[PDB]
Amino acid sequence: MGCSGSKDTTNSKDGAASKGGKDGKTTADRKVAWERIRCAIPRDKDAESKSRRIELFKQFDTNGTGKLGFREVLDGCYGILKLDEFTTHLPDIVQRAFDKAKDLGNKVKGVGEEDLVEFLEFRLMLCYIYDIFELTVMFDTMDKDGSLLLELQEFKEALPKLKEWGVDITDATTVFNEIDTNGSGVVTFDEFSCWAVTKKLQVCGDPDGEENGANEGNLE
Repeated sequence: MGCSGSKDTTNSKDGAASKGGKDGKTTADRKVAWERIRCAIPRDKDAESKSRRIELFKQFDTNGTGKLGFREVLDGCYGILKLDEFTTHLPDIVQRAFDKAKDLGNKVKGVGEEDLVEFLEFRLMLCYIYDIFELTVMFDTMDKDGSLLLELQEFKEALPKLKEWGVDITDATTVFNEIDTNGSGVVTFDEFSCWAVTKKLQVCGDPDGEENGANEGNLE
């Protein structure tokens, strides 16, 4: 049934490998890029953050609307921020960030269900990315090399280390089962991290822009 494909390479019933064209990349390259990015992407709504926040916003909002969606946002970075260089295939990274952000936005407070992102939900979105990056770069090292899976091993080591990150999974084993959904025996970065980033977001989602963090001072 047809004959004109000649011959080519072959493989077995599995191929957890990739080919970028004799490129190559590891913590080294991932470290320098994430270093410039991390520096660009805010993480504490500081003076430099507030400004940038408005800058990048006016960017995607070059159409004049104030109500952006996902598709428009995706291409925005995918074409401007160009996060591909560092992370291989990140159209999904922003996808999950845009979705959750919007939803998680109302839940806490209440502004009505919609589908677009506002200056507020936008701030939460960026946070998702920034965090998701810290993890990947923080796991690849405490984990294996050409791998992206997690196991009870890095779990007990990351459980504590994670606590420092900013979140507090408290109960571990119980969570390992929750985040899990394939029923195999392990969890992938994007999954384990999702639980982290999100949490760190619901806890640090506190609208600062003011002065009311630590206590005022000593009493007696």
